[PDB]
Amino acid sequence: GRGNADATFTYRPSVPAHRRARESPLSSDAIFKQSHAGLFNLCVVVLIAVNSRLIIENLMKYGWLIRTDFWFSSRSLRDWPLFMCCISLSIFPLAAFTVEKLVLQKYISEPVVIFLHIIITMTEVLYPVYVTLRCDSAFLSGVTLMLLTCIVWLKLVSYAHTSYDIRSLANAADKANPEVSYYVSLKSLAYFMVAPTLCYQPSYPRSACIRKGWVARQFAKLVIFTGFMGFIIEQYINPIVRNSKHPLKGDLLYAIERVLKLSVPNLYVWLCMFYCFFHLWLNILAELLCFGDREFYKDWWNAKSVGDYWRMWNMPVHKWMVRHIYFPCLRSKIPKTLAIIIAFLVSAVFAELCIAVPCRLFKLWAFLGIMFQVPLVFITNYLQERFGSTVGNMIFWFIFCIFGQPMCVLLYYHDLMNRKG
Amino acid sequence: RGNADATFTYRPSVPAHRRARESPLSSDAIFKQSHAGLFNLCVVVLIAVNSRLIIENLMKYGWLIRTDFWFSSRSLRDWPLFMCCISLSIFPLAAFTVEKLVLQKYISEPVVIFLHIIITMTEVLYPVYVTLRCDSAFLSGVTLMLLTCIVWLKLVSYAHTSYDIRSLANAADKANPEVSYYVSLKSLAYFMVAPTLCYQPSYPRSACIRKGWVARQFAKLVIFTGFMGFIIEQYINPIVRNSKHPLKGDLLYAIERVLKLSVPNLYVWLCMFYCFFHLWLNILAELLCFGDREFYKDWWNAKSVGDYWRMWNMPVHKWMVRHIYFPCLRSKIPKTLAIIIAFLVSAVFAELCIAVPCRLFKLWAFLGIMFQVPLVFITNYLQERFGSTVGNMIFWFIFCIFGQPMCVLLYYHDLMNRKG
Ligand SMILES: CCCCCCCC/C=C\CCCCCCCC(=O)SCCNC(=O)CCNC(=O)[C@H](O)C(C)(C)COP(=O)(O)OP(=O)(O)OC[C@H]1O[C@@H](n2cnc3c(N)ncnc32)[C@H](O)[C@@H]1OP(=O)(O)O
Ligand SMILES: CCCCCCCC/C=C\CCCCCCCC(=O)OCC(COC(=O)CCCCCCC/C=C\CCCCCCCC)OC(=O)CCCCCCC/C=C\CCCCCCCC
Ligand SMILES: CC(C)(COP(=O)(O)OP(=O)(O)OC[C@H]1O[C@@H](n2cnc3c(N)ncnc32)[C@H](O)[C@@H]1OP(=O)(O)O)[C@@H](O)C(=O)NCCC(=O)NCCS
Ligand SMILES: CCCCCCCC/C=C\CCCCCCCC(=O)OC[C@H](CO)OC(=O)CCCCCCC/C=C\CCCCCCCC
Ligand SMILES: CCCCCCCC/C=C\CCCCCCCC(=O)OC[C@H](CO)OC(=O)CCCCCCC/C=C\CCCCCCCC
Ligand SMILES: CCCCCCCC/C=C\CCCCCCCC(=O)OC[C@H](CO)OC(=O)CCCCCCC/C=C\CCCCCCCC
Ligand SMILES: CCCCCCCC/C=C\CCCCCCCC(=O)OC[C@H](CO)OC(=O)CCCCCCC/C=C\CCCCCCCC
Ligand SMILES: CCCCCCCCCCCCCCCC(=O)OC[C@H](COP(=O)(O)O)OC(=O)CCCCCCCCCCCCCCC
Ligand SMILES: CCCCCCCCCCCCCCCC(=O)OC[C@H](COP(=O)(O)O)OC(=O)CCCCCCCCCCCCCCC
Ligand SMILES: CCCCCCCC/C=C\CCCCCCCC(=O)O
Ligand SMILES: CCCCCCCC/C=C\CCCCCCCC(=O)O
Ligand SMILES: CCCCCCCC/C=C\CCCCCCCC(=O)O
Ligand SMILES: CCCCCCCC/C=C\CCCCCCCC(=O)O
Ligand SMILES: CCCCCCCC/C=C\CCCCCCCC(=O)O
Ligand SMILES: CCCCCCCC/C=C\CCCCCCCC(=O)O
Ligand SMILES: CCCCCCCC/C=C\CCCCCCCC(=O)O
Ligand SMILES: CCCCCCCC/C=C\CCCCCCCC(=O)O
Ligand SMILES: CCCCCCCC/C=C\CCCCCCCC(=O)O
Repeated sequence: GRGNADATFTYRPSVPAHRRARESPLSSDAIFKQSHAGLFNLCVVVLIAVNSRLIIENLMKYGWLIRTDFWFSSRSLRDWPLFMCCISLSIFPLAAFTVEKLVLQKYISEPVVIFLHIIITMTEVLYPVYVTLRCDSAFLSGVTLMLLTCIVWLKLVSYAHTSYDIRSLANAADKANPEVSYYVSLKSLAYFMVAPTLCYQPSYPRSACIRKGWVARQFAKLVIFTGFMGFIIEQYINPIVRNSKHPLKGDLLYAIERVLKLSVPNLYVWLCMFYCFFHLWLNILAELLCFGDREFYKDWWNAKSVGDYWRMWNMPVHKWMVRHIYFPCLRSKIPKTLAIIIAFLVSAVFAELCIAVPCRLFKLWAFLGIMFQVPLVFITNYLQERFGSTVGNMIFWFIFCIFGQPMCVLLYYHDLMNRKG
Repeated sequence: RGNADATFTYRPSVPAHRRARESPLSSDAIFKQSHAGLFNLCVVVLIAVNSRLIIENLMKYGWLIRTDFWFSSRSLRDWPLFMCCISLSIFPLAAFTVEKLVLQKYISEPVVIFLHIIITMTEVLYPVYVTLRCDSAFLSGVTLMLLTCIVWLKLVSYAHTSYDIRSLANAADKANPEVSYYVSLKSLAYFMVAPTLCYQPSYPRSACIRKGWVARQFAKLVIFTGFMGFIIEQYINPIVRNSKHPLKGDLLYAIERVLKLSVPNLYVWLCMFYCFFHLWLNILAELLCFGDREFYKDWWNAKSVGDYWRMWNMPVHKWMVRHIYFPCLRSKIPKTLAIIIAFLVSAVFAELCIAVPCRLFKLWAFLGIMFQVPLVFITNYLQERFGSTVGNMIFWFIFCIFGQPMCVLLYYHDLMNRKG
């Protein structure tokens, strides 16, 4: 035919076929200086075949498990006592604003301000916890209420500390510009409480305008990916978790097989959760509010260790811990390792709150898992220095996406089922 | 930052937002740097999936390895076949006798083609009758039929190359070399055991024989052959035993069985290539001091099916180019019919190798080799349309996930259907 090789002018069989002594491939170091694209294309083809076999085997065993009443039903008893609390979480920054105005005119002293701030933040933590504990609602409503409570707590602590620092620099060094209009101050606080950031500033860099078609397109992608995530949770995660036993009570091999079976759709749900929250929703929120800065994350998938992942997975939380926990501890002559223990302790307490308060279980799995990250940072740093970056990134994937999250899902689900009966 | 080290402390009055930036996935300037974490994620998911398959098979079945699966009461199969493998040696000596009988001007030139036809058909038909008469295992008859194909390719190559040298020497009318009978017999004897299919009076030679190198390659050959036996016994056998015919049951069940079987089948095929085409041929070339050792190329980077067929097996490719392609081109046969002739020879010999030990007459392997001609024409077009990556992926999907497990299931269930 056409031919993608040497020309077709005939040489006779009396002409020899062997004239030079060569050497076979994979028997010399010259094979390493060549691109082997097919060896990764083979892995991609094997992955597609494996996932296709899993889909066909799950469909043959179970069938269509999708129901119209699984996610959103007519049980609206969960809605009204907690969503009202969601609106009732907006009275705590205004109270804080009143305290700040009380120190702006010379009416009260500084320790009274710190004591009042502790009262407002503590009441803000304790009241939704009591509301969620007294009622009986779904998991999702409680998770949403706890996440909003944690975000409002971080904003209040950041606003109070940054306002004290601005007041302390404006009173000590040089006194200028006294008594700025209450409406501009209320507008800045109200703008900060809805913006996609956790650090308070009086003003922020802005963008051009609102692109309505862009916001509509990102919203359409967000609803499609959320529906895809719900389908993967209902059709694939639910059979595996119903058909298991407790991992700490039973055979070891059976528990390892259940964790390895749960590892793949959990990883898919994790990537979809990151793309839905940290990319789509924050950009839609920034576009509506004309928020200029949009560095909400970095390339965390190229992490060379556990500490690399914790440095680049979440930009607002990392900037909040650097500004409000790490640097005040460093200024007070405390060592570095104590600062990493205090920061991970704050993270472990709030993660334990968000997971355990809807579940109504005092099992400290999530607390121990966040608190175990402190020796893991040093161990993966030593391993990455000794062995390289590829082996460090593989150790990070094995620890995070293969072992930890399915084990947490199985422990919390089975503890909840043992609580109910 | 990088490892563990602090930074001086700033203050919260300093703003943390001073520039208006965009997200990493909001721009097309994201592929400039290396995203090595995705490749590592694919490797980690593959290792986890393989470990789950090993643990699930071990929990379901247990240890299935037996001490008498391969070598147990083999004297009924070893005595007639291995003797027939020694009996194949008289077929070069006949052809050599015919060459000497035309070299001394005792018989004419049309008689030698007829005599070569009698020698080649007798050499093919005698092991077929010996394999079909006395009952034996599959692995003892596969070896005999593969030596029946290799000795037929060497005899056809020797006859054609000898005729071409004689036809060249006839038109010159001068003969200064005078090769003795011992030297010609030594050349033919060296050709029959060398790792090549193309006849030459002499070849480039190697320096010497390295004993430690031969011992190391032989040790690797024993370890990898044992690994192949363990994969076939422990994993391929329970999948193949608990299944049905692919055109008898439900379609979803058949697709699930082929996709289940396709993962250890790939390991057996790559291990088979590494054991034969790399280890054994180099050991044979080292013991025989054979210089040329390019027995293959990098076929795993092929962008189409025709690319794979061009670089999977160097002796068979040189034999098809020298003995089937260029004589067809010299005789004004069209270029699209020589491909059909070459694939026809390969399909007949492949169908013979799978069907004579199995004792079945079903053309699964024959039609599979003969379907590669429209596959070559389609994949060249898809390669030109969509690129080398898509072409290589189509090659991997067609060969490793669909063709070979379906062929294994069809031949097994047809064999079990015959035996009852
Ligand atoms: C719609 C799809 C649906 C799904 C799919 C359904 C069907 C699936 C079916 C099945 C899947 C599985 C398939 C098998 C898997 C296992 C394989 C094994 O390893 S098992 C061992 C058994 N195999 C054998 O017994 C064969 C042995 N035969 C050969 O290896 C030969 O080499 C053969 C017949 C393949 C001939 O091919 P050449 O490439 O070696 O040689 P030439 O035909 O002479 O030339 C081809 C090309 O060579 C170049 N060429 C031409 N002249 C050249 C020259 N002088 N020098 C170099 N190259 C030259 C040109 O590119 C030419 O192109 P131009 O085909 O005409 O388009
Ligand atoms: C809601 C409204 C909020 C607005 C608030 C106002 C301003 C915002 C303010 C400030 C900026 C915010 C940033 C600050 C903090 C936030 C980040 C945060 O806190 O969490 C984020 C995320 C994280 O979840 C994870 O699990 C990942 C954790 C990482 C892995 C950890 C585990 C592994 C560890 C160890 C391994 C174990 C090894 C041990 C030993 C081994 C042996 C050695 O959770 C979600 O929220 C995702 C939810 C899922 C997606 C739902 C849909 C998403 C779309 C929309 C929702 C709204 C749509 C409205 C549409 C209306 C019309 C329809
Ligand atoms: C706590 C968190 C900030 C991680 O950071 P951390 O290591 O604990 O503490 P810091 O942010 O103060 O320091 C991070 C690193 O940056 C380094 N660093 C120091 N100064 C820095 C600076 N100016 N900028 C950036 N990094 C800096 C630190 O040395 C540290 O490396 P180290 O850990 O070896 O000390 C945060 O990303 C986190 O872990 N959150 C968890 C939230 C969570 O678990 N929620 C539930 C999930 S389901
Ligand atoms: C990333 C790699 C995988 C991507 C490839 C996905 C395609 C592979 C193929 C095939 C499925 C083949 C079966 C076709 C469906 C009809 C079978 C039938 O006639 O039976 C009747 C029965 C009666 O009920 O069913 C139905 O009507 C059909 C309902 C089921 C459709 C589900 C399709 C969703 C597929 C993929 C989702 C993507 C996420 C992957 C998650 C993987 C987790 C393990
Ligand atoms: C650390 C990185 C590797 C990541 C792979 C995931 C490993 C998960 C599994 C298992 C460890 C199992 C060994 C613990 C033994 C104690 C359990 C017990 O008490 O009972 C023993 C039981 C008798 O009842 O069984 C046995 O005696 C031996 C069990 C053998 C199973 C080993 C298979 C899984 C481990 C590794 C596979 C790695 C190869 C993958 C290569 C793929 C390349 C693409
Ligand atoms: C005894 C007198 C008779 C006359 C002389 C006999 C010698 C004739 C032959 C041969 C030397 C071979 C030279 C030709 C090179 C081209 C080979 C070829 O073109 O054939 C390719 C083949 C079929 O197409 O491709 C395959 O896939 C084969 C897959 C087999 C993999 C099985 C793993 C074990 C590998 C090798 C056997 C172990 C060595 C023996 C050691 C044990 C000693 C008792
Ligand atoms: C002169 C000597 C010749 C040497 C020839 C052979 C050398 C290499 C050989 C063989 C295979 C051995 C590898 C396994 C190690 C022995 C296991 C053992 O100690 O004895 C079994 C014991 C009772 O005796 O207990 C058990 O059964 C539990 C252990 C089973 C472990 C299986 C590990 C499989 C590893 C990789 C397979 C990768 C393929 C995955 C494909 C999945 C597709 C479905
Ligand atoms: C009991 C928990 C309290 C939670 C927080 C309460 C509200 C905080 C509001 C702060 C407002 C400014 C106050 C005065 C600032 C000052 O004098 O000056 C600023 C100082 C540090 O002074 P320097 O900057 O001079 O070193 O800030 C701090 O000491 C803390 C800053 C805010 C971060 C609080 C984080 C809370 C969680 C702590 C770890 C976990 C709990 C540990 C105990 C069990
Ligand atoms: C149109 C249909 C053609 C046949 C199709 C089926 C072919 C099956 C495979 C066998 C033939 C392979 C090629 C052999 C010929 C060649 O290389 O070459 C055939 C040659 C080529 O001559 P040129 O080089 O001058 O073109 O034709 C000749 O007349 C020269 C004399 C050759 C004498 C020795 C031939 C080989 C002897 C042993 C095998 C005999 C035939 C067995 C047939 C079953
Ligand atoms: C079904 C009870 C809750 C199960 C645990 C859920 C834990 C939170 C994780 C993901 C839930 C949010 C993403 C999926 C929502 C899909 C909604 C929908 O498809 O309509
Ligand atoms: C409403 C009736 C059914 C209730 C049980 C629903 C299933 C609960 C089981 C598992 C939920 C898993 C939630 C998502 C896990 C991934 C989270 C992550 O990766 O961070
Ligand atoms: C023999 C050892 C048994 C170990 C039992 C406990 C295993 C670890 C359980 C949970 C680890 C933490 C889970 C992931 C981090 C916390 C939860 C989260 O934020 O998603
Ligand atoms: C009202 C209860 C109905 C039944 C339970 C439905 C809720 C599912 C609850 C817990 C499952 C998941 C908890 C563990 C989450 C860990 C997140 C992660 O994987 O990182
Ligand atoms: C069709 C395949 C071609 C032939 C390949 C098989 C060769 C068989 C020879 C030896 C296999 C021995 C199997 C050893 C199993 C593992 C033993 C062990 O683990 O102790
Ligand atoms: C029936 C006797 C006992 C069972 C013996 C084994 C049965 C399995 C049958 C066929 C599987 C052959 C596996 C290897 C074939 C080559 C794979 C390949 O070409 O890629
Ligand atoms: C010692 C050799 C072992 C070989 C094991 C092979 C397993 C598969 C069995 C039969 C497939 C035969 C394929 C024949 C290919 C072409 C033969 C040829 O033309 O030389
Ligand atoms: C899409 C369904 C198509 C069904 C087709 C059924 C026909 C099966 C024919 C060929 C299958 C594979 C045979 C080729 C592999 C050859 C192996 C070898 O040469 O040794
Ligand atoms: C008494 C002996 C009974 C039979 C022994 C075991 C036979 C296994 C043989 C045949 C099944 C097919 C083998 C592989 C052929 C297809 C090769 C391929 O597709 O590449």
